[PDB]
Parts: sequence; structure tokens; C-alpha cells
Amino acid sequence: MRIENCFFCGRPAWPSKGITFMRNDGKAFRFCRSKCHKNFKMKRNPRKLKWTKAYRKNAGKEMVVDSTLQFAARRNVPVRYNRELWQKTLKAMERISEIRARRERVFYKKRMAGKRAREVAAARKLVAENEHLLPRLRGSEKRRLAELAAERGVDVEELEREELAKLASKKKSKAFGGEVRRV
Amino acid sequence: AIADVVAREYTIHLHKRLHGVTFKKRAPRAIKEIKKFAQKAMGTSDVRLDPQLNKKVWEQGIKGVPFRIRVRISRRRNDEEGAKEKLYSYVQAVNVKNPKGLLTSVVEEE
Amino acid sequence: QALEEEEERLEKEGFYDEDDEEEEEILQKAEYIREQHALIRNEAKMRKSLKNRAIIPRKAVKKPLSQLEDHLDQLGVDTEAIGLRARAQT
Amino acid sequence: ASTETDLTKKKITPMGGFVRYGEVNNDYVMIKGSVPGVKKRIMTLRKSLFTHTSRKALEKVELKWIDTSSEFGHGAFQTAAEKKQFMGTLKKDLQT
Amino acid sequence: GVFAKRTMTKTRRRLRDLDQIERDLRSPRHLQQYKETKAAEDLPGLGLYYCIECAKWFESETSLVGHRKGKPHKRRLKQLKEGAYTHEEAMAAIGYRIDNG
RNA sequence: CGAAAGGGUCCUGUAAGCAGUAGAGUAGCCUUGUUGUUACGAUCUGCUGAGGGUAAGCCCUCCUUCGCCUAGAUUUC
Ligand SMILES: [Zn+2]
Repeated sequence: MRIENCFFCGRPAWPSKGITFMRNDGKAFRFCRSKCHKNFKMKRNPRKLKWTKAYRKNAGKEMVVDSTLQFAARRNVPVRYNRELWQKTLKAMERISEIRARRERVFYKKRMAGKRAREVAAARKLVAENEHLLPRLRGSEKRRLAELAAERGVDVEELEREELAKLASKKKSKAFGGEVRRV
Repeated sequence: AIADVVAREYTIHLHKRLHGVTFKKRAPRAIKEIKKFAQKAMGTSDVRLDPQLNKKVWEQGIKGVPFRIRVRISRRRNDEEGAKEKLYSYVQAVNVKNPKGLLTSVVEEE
Repeated sequence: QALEEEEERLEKEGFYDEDDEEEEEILQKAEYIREQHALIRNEAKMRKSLKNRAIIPRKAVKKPLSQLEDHLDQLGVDTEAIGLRARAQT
Repeated sequence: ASTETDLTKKKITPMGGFVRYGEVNNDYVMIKGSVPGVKKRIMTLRKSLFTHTSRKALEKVELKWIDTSSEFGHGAFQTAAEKKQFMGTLKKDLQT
Repeated sequence: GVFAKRTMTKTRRRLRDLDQIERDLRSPRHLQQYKETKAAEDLPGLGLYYCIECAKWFESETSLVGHRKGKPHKRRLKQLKEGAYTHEEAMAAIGYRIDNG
């Protein structure tokens, strides 16, 4: 037996999975699932449906030009069986899988490089627009820290930043409404 | 170890409690399962829901109950004379950024 | 062997190598601002029911002094230095 | 769950576990066809009362592949490594 | 509007595929095969008025020139300009090739 | 044991927002056209197999949290 691939989405088709459409011109279409089969019957384009490997290859989100992807092919010329050849082939598939995975990770990082700069720019714009929503001391807290600093001869800024650290550590949420007292 | 007066914040997964329920009964059923959740959590048969919590449950119609809700349940002493139950729960809606990803947390008394 | 020689080559010119406190602070501040925006939106969605009925005007409802002092204290205004008790009616 | 022609080292439990059962961590029996019970149900296995008369009882079974994909849906992957190899790198992979 | 929209996905209500339409446009032998699978006496306009891109027969040249100005024909033209999905593109999506020696 | 949470497994199909010498064309200001420029503008592209859901009869978690417990009542050669 072997592993086929879905015509529509490219997922691996294992035995007894999906369905095959036999066309009168002589073409077989293997679908891994009824989702792909029904999209095919509705004549949807896999290149336009964004969840498909065809769309991802067309959009350039799959690593396609790479030396590790040239090892797997449909071999139409059979080779006489050789035990050492099959064992060294198995070792080759394992090493090729490791190399291909780590190259794919490098490819994805090269795709996703600019996110940090975009997020930093957006954060700077949001902070500059909404400086007034940053956490601050209460009026009673400022009064009590000022009187404690006056009593102890300490820095009001020091007590203010210590209380800011404490309030940043202790996060509390607010509840809607409130109980009405019975008479 | 735990005193009679204690408040905690919970996340109620109302989606699995309202799965498959008739559309005209989903919001009253959600109110009933909130009462049942509070009774099972705090041991009090007397459960009182905030009207803002009722508004939050009924916000999207009779069949638009949110999947998850963040509530605060407060067990308080019932000081009225001739009381069958000495404790009761009061359940409120909690203003949070997003109700997912939160744990059950004890609300500080101060 | 060609794949291997390419692999140590790519290691030689560093094809697989991997790479600020002010930046982290500004992302944390932006996240706090977004959380505050979400809380404000949730408050508005709680207090608005404009599909079925109109919101009562603010001038027709008299505000509690405790709520006003709590909101001004949260905003950072000393209520004792301005004396809201005299301004509050009875 | 590995055969002589399928060298993938894997156990009998499908991806995500058996639906409404869990995982099989003990010895298991593979039986051709269907059996009268349902999941979680106790079953009694018994020797046949008579000597068999069919060639099928004397046949030797040679398995080539055992399905271990998810039965919680249209599972197309036998192993989580196969699933990650097909999917590639995800957003949460860099976020972690 | 689609006639009998309830059962338009049935196999007996199936229409010609876009890759078959591309091969019909590229090769007249393929179009000849498809036309000999039909009877000329049952076709609209005796089979003399046929749009290959829509893969559909018409009663008259006036009707054919008429539908050419419509949006379904322009939709078919845009789909053919984009190119139909094939097994070669399906293999290229996953990086699969045929080794013939 | 229960309630959350996390991970997995499935389902859908790429979130809100921002940006763009992408965008048929139209209208303004001037270098009067040399992406002239600015504005609007279905849509497209990128951040983004992302967002959302996931047991209600899915799986795992002495090892991620919080809570509960050796009851009460009735009857019995
Ligand atoms: Zn498929």
C-alpha cells in the first residue's frame, strides 16, 4: 500500500479515507474527505480557498524551492530490491525530514520578521494617544504617602513608585451593580 | 478553615449547560443553572442574582446567551430575624477584558 | 552527500542562526491601554439598551456623592481639598 | 501498532484517544469485524465450543498497516509528528 | 436564478469541468470527442451554435452574441484566464514530481 | 470528586484594526503632469491555516489553580 494525496487540499489520503471520482475522459480524482468532495462538486477553486495547499503554494506561504524536496517522486522506473539500499533509504528519509523541518522553520521566521517593528510602532502610537489611561495614584493615596513622607523624612517619589509597583502587582477587577439592602 | 463570609470569582461555562436546549427557554435556563452553580459552589440554597447580571445574561435575546461568563459569588450572613438560612450567596457580573483564560480567584476583603 | 555539504555550508555562512527594555515597556503600556478600552466598551454595552428603549438623561438622575468621590479619587483628584460635601445637596 | 512494512513506532490508541473511552495502555486484542457490545462495556471472550471447519480459522493473518488517525473527525495524520510535518510552523510556535 | 436549485449537486445534474473546457479550447480533437458523445438532433439550434467557454449550446447566433455580453460568460473568461486546477498544479502544491528516468 | 485552566484532537476558513507606488474611475490644489499631488473608492495583498468553537454522551494533567469530604434520614431473620 501507499499514501495518496488529496486532489483538492493536498492532505495525506490513507487507505479507506475519502472518495474517488472517476471521470469519463479517464481521470481519477482522490479526495480525503467529504468537505473536499462537496467543494469539488460545487466547483470551488482550491487555489482560491484559503485552507488549501494549492492556495498556500500560490500565495508563497509554502517552502517550494529547496533541495530537500527533490528526494520524493513518483518512480515510474522500478529498481531491483536491495536490502542495504532500503535501509540506507530509511536513514536518508529520517535525516531529510529533520533538515526539511528546520529549514521550514527558518522560512517561516523570514516570512514573519517585521512583526516586532510593526507592533512597536502601533504601541507607540497608542500610548501617545492614550497617556491619560496609564495607572496612577489615588488622591487619598497621594495624601497618605505625602504625610508618611513628611513624618518619616523619606522621598515622596520613592513611596509613590513603591505603591505603583504594589498596585501593578495586585490587579483587581470591578463588578457590575450592587446589592440593595432589605428594609 | 474557610470563614462563612468569603467572595470568589469564577468562570461559568454556560455553553455546555445550554447545549441542545429549546430556544425559548435558553436564557431562563441559564439563570437557573447560574443559581445551581452558586448553590453547588457555596453551599447556600438562597442565591440572589444581580439585575446587571440578568441584563448580561439576557443581552442578546432569549437565545443569545454567552458561552462563558465571569461572575463574583459572595457568601454573606443573613441577619434578618426568623431566617431559615443563616447564609446566602449574591452573584454579580464582573467587568473583565475577556472571560476566557481565567482561574477561580478569591476576592480580597479590602 | 551533496545535501550534507550544503548543510555544513549553510552552517558556515550562518543560515540557521538566531538573534529592548523600552520596547517591552511600551508594549506593556499599550496592552494596559487596550485592556482599559475593553473595560470601557463593556461598561457601555452594559449600560446601553438603545434597540428597545432610550437612555434616561443624566440631568434627570441625581448622582451619589460616594460614587462621585470614588470616581474622582480613581482619576486622581483630592476630594478633601475641593470639598464635595458642601456641594452635595440633601 | 507497527507492522513489518510500516516502521512507524506508534501505539494502538488513535490521535486524541479513543472517543468516549480514553487510551489503551494495557494488552489489547484486535478482532476482525464487529462485536455485540459498546464502548466501555465488559466483554467475555470464550474458546470455540467445536473444532473449526473453515480455512479462515486456519489462515495466518499478515497485517501491513493499522489506522491510528483521529476518530473524532476526518483525521488525516497517524502521528502528531506527521501532523506537524504537514502543517509546518504555526504562529503559537514562535509565540512560545 | 438556477433551475431546480435543490438537486443541482446531483451527479445527473453535472456540468462540464473547466480543465475539460481548456482542453476543448486547446485541442479540436477533444471538442470533437465531446460533441460525438451528443446527438445533433436534440441540441438547441441543431448544435450549430455552441459556446466552448460556457460549454453550452444556444438556439441562435443572436442568443449566442447575446450571452457573450453577460456576466456568466465573462466569469468563465476570467476563470479561464486564471487557469483551471489540474493534477500537475496539485502535485506542485505539495512539491511532488514524476520521475520517468 | 467537582468547577475552571492548560495541552491535545476535531470543525470552520483567514478575526478586529492598521498599512500599501495594488485598485476600474471621479473630483480638487498646484510643479499643469513627468506613480504630478491629495481626497473617496466594491475589492485585493500583508500582519493571519489567523480568529472563533471544542462535550454538553471527545482525550490527557498526584506534578496548573480553587473548592468539597469519615454526612443526614429511614429500614432490616
Ligand atoms: Zn482534502
